[PDB]
Amino acid sequence: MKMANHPRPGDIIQESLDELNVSLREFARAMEIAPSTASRLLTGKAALTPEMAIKLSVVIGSSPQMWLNLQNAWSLAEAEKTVDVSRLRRLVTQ
Repeated sequence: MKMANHPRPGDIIQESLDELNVSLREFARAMEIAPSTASRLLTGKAALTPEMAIKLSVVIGSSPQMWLNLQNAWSLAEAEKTVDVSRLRRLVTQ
């Protein structure tokens, strides 16, 4: 999968923090999460979960689904490497 148009969830969050002039620990405090948890989220060492999507919607903005959409692109790219659809065919009315 070409990721050219699929930004890293963590990068988008960091980009937002840069525009707001907010530090990692201030972001962590605002999200009521530990600094370590915030770091993993920003660096991508931890996937953006539904729980995090809800918190991000409040603290940063946009909707929980928007944040999950960002993560789905990468989760889909990973799954693609392990899923075999080479023999699958679209079902038609029987």
